[PDB]
Amino acid sequence: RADQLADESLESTRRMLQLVEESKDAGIRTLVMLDEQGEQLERIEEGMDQINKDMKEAEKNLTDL
Amino acid sequence: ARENEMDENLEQVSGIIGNLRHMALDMGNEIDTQNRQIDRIMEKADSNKTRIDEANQRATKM
Amino acid sequence: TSNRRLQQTQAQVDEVVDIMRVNVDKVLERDQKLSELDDRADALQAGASQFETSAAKLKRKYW
Amino acid sequence: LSEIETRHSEIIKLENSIRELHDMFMDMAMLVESQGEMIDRIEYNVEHAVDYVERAVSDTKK
Amino acid sequence: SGKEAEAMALLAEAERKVKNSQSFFSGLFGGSSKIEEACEIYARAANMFKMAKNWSAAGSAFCQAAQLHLQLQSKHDAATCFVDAGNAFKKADPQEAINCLMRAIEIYTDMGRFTIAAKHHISIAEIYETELVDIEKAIAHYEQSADYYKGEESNSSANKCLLKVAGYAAQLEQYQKAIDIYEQVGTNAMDSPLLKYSAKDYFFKAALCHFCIDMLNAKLAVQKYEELFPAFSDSRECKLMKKLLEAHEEQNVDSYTEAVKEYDSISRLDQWLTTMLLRIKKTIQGDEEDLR
Amino acid sequence: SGKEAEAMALLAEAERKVKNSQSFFSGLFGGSSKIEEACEIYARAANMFKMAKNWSAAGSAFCQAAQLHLQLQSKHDAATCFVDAGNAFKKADPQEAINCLMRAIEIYTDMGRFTIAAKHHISIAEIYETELVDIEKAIAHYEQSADYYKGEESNSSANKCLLKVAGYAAQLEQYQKAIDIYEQVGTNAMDSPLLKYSAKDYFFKAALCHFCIDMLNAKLAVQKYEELFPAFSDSRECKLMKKLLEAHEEQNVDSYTEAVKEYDSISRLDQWLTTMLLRIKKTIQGDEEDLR
Amino acid sequence: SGKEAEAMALLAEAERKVKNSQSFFSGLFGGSSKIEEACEIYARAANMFKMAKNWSAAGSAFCQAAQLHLQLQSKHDAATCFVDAGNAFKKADPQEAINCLMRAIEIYTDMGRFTIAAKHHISIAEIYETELVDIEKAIAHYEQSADYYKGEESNSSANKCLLKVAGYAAQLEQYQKAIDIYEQVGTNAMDSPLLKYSAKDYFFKAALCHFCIDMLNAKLAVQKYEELFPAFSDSRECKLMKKLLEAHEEQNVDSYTEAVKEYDSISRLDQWLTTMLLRIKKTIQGDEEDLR
Amino acid sequence: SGKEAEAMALLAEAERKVKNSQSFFSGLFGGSSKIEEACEIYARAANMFKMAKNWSAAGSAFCQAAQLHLQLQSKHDAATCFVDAGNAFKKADPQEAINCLMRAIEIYTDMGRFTIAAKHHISIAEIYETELVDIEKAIAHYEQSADYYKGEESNSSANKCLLKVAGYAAQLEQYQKAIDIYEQVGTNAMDSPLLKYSAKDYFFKAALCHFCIDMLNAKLAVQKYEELFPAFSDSRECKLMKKLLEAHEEQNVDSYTEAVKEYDSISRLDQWLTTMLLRIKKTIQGDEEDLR
Repeated sequence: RADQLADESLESTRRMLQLVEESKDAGIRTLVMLDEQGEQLERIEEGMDQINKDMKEAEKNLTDL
Repeated sequence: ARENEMDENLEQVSGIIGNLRHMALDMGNEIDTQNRQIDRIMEKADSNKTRIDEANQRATKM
Repeated sequence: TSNRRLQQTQAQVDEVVDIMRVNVDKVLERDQKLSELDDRADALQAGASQFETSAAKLKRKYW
Repeated sequence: LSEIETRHSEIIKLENSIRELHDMFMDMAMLVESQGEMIDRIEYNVEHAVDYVERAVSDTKK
Repeated sequence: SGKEAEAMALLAEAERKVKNSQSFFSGLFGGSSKIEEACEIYARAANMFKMAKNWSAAGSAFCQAAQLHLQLQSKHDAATCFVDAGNAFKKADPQEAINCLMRAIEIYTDMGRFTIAAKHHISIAEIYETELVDIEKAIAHYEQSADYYKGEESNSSANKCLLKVAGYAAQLEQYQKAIDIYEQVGTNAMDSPLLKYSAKDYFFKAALCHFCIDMLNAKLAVQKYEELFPAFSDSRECKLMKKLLEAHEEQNVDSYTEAVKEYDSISRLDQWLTTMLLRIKKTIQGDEEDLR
Repeated sequence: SGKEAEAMALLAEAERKVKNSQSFFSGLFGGSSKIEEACEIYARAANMFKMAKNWSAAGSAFCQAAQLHLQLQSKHDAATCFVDAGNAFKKADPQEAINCLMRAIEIYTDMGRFTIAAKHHISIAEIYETELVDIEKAIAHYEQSADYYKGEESNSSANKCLLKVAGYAAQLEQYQKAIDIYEQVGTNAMDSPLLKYSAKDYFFKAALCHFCIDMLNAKLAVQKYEELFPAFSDSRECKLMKKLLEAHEEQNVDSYTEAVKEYDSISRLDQWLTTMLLRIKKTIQGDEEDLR
Repeated sequence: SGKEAEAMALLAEAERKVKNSQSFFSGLFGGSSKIEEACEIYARAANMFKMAKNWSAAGSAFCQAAQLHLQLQSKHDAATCFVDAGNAFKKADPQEAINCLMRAIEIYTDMGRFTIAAKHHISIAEIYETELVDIEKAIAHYEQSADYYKGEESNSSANKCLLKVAGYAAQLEQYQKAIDIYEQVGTNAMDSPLLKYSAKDYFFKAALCHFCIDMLNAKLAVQKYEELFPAFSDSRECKLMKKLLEAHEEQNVDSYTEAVKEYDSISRLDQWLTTMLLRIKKTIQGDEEDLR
Repeated sequence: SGKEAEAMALLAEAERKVKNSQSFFSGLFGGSSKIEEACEIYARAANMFKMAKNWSAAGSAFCQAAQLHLQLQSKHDAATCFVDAGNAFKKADPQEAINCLMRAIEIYTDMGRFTIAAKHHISIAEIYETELVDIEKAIAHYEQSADYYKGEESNSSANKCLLKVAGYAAQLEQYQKAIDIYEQVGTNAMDSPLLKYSAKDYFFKAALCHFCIDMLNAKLAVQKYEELFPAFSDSRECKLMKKLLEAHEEQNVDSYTEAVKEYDSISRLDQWLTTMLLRIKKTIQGDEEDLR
């Protein structure tokens, strides 16, 4: 039982890091993926502006219409 | 060699969690910047719809 | 190396869950913020595609 | 006996803790990519409507 | 709410747009429209009910406003306010919610956007899960919606739809359908760096779907076929749960609850996975009465 | 700042838009407007103060510019610069901040967008928490804002609003209100794969709200009702903290600090949870003086 | 599907736009166009096939509709429906998919947007990886696409493209090319707080690329150069795997599988990293036959 | 690159827009403009260099195109192509990069958007950190940019700017400035549920900034002031590192490296934190030579 507990603890502590080295690569995957969405979110902010300003002048030119 | 590797794993496990919190802490911050960053896009894409919707009838009746 | 240095990690993983107990809330809200921004920024196209089209229809008596 | 039966039955509480932690990242790393395609279908969708107004802004001032 | 039901819905929101000059007139103008004036004054009219939280009378004014652009034959300008009734009637009569959203779909079909349509095919299916509980109707909405996501290349977001059509089909005894979805998800999950550690969750559901009345005897033929590609899904103990469950399937049926006692402790199972094991636990007692 | 207060606010930003030709003229033109010219030259005028960091004089020029579009009766074009005064007066007189944002809301109400309105109902409530400390006024703004999010289907982002209206109502002795919010959050939290492991945090606050003067004796009736649905929230020791606290409620009142000594060490409690236990710790000494 | 192939593709979608009045006429009008009428009726025509899931006949109608705006010389209005054929022919003949997307690129080139172009240079490369398996053609598409991302400042999203052009070049024996990409990624990864703990994954691939036939003897000269900047990448055991592999490179070649037995257990290696070690394992047996 | 430098930059991109009919003509037209024609043909001209990767000749054509709209006095159309030169000259002469971006700022100042301006005040500061290494000039750009973010309510994204202006000021011996930023960040960090566990990382830098030549003797007065609000930042051992460092400051100076030997192992310190301890390690040897 005592020796067995130690043995049990071996396959405990083996899968313990194998659960938590495993938590690390998903932790680093989100950080690559979240920062990659930042420049996805950057293009929309810049785009929305030009998405608004160039578009915006046309509203000023409505008096011609 | 048995209680050694229990330490030698929980030495290197605590060498992960001191990094694993670290990397999860920026993830708790990187989203917060983006939540503000979508929020600038949010009301502006709400305005840009409303401006054009004013301008559609100003190009429909025109 | 013993019970005490385990209870460093035992309290430390308790912080990581908490920290992430905040983090699942922030990553959820932006989900529904974009999924509604889908309908805004695609009605923006059909608002703008209908617009020009009516300004392709407004080019009369140009000569 | 009792010097590790007290200890190892508390180690199982640590692995029961990380199993709660592990399923939360994989749901999160699912959910970011599950959002990572909604952020694509905005991106080129904006790149559509930029040009429809860019085609509009040259024509409207005429 | 908000100064007496927002002026008692603005005193029926400017006398229910009446005195619209018949809402039809061909004497003076032949090339003008007061119908376009009737758009905003009657779309604002629907908006005042949501301040007064009268959702039942809200969407009733959206639909005729949506009929108004359909009367003016502007397509997209009608569609975005059908959904404003469909968003309105969710906290109201849901049968009026689902068909108004259904009327909103066919405008988006021939518009050029299926993403918006697939978003509402799961929105109509949200109503079938919560209020008007009719599961097999929701199956055809999810199965239709996943066809749109696959048509628009979003293979990641297709699965979040396509899991639930396999999820609800499991307790509806449509296994051989649903056993292919979990297979085609998991085969298309192991090949990516994303979803790779999520993939072992699917095959455990997939092998669980091999328990119709059949192939629990050929569970070995299941798991050797599950051995085949993903290297035992790097041999997670979730599949080792099934491995001891194989020899369990013959004798010692009391160890079934013992097998999950060492699994529900380490991972709290949900109400889906509880019932699927419990329906196996009913069928495994047929082996108990055979032993007598 | 930036070349002498940005040219001393551009020398009062082009002589305060005076010589606008009376800003009203009906002799030459009957179908034109110099008011539209007065928009940009006076919206740029407000912008120059933010370069000089004179926020008090900034929003004073936004509001008349916001009045200018209201004078031109263009609705949306006024609303987006009321908020530019409301963003301006936050680092200024906050009573002028809140009502200008309040004037910005009613334009967005009958516009068709409550998302923008609910964003500012919590922005006005941000001012009530920080500078003009009036908590129960902020309660009605959060409670109004959550009604908009539920009206626009965002059940996830409604809660982040709806927690704080239950959060501040707790120390304002409005428990039986707030005890329903934590219940309706947590009942609507256990049903989802998201928020499931967050749900145990809510019911611990919910059971904590059962300590008005009453139902600490019926704490057993609380926790058996909390046993009922979520399987003890898979039996977190945070609820086991309450379980030993039940038998604590009769005798041995010194063990209250001992019960949190083994809990604040494992999880550093915040200033909200500190006071809620401490107000129980006051009431539990009423059981101490009863024992005498 | 959907009422008999959507009315058998709407009975060939209104008689294949025939009776377009020759689709060319200069008698009555010299300043009008029925071609603009032929746009929507023939773009809707392509849309009806996707309801009937006839993707092969779908994009055949997009391309002439894309030719139609090219006939009307409106540039952008043609480009967004070439890609609707390019999205169509992916579940069809892929050689027709890639060149129609290739024809869509040159409109976006002289338009002012390379982001859209770089998105399709990896979309065309997605087809080269899955269906028309031609790896070195996909290399030139990724290498071209990363030039667009670097031209548009997105240094983060350039790498996700630029890894795969280094990834596929590794098994194509183009190491000295690919050994510079992993170096220039990792040198530009250590300098940022984001991607710092990811950077050790790259240099392990980079040192792995020093195994052409050469510089496994100068592996010490590799790793001392890898010592140089990033402080052993804070000395991860993934580099310590290479450190024991250095003295392994001379003798005891059976310990190669032993060295990864203690590494595949702690971290399940993928099929890329498996083959790269296995091709070293072939070359290390040349040291075994030298020992004889 | 791309068919011989993109037709050798399109054979100087259509003869350098010459034969523009003098680019000025008042004979025929008095109310027309060929300058507007000269916009796109010369903005496309700058675009062809980025295909040929000639960034030095690229932005030289953007700036006159940006001068073009300034010649046409059109707001919002010159500014977005100054930055296209500013993005161009980053892989070129950086002194031409920074001032063209600087010329782009003043258009965005009186436009109504400081978010765009604060994004480029850190973009110009990115150049000062990497190529034209002049740190104290970058200090005034970050300090100006954080004033814009605080003016536009983004208190979260202000800090990511405002840390670096405190970060670079630390090694520039501007502590008493930078000691207030880390204090005002951390005081405004403990009050939020976000950034709360990040806040202990700031005060450790803040107490580290109390080592000018002074207040290492009053380090106790530092840390008791750091005791005061955030409850020892729930007593992280990172502050306990400073606690044993207090009694270290008198004697046993060899234990300084011993104190970080038990800290660099548990947490790999960066090159910022290395030098700040090392400059203390120089000053602590002044206590060693006092002991002699």
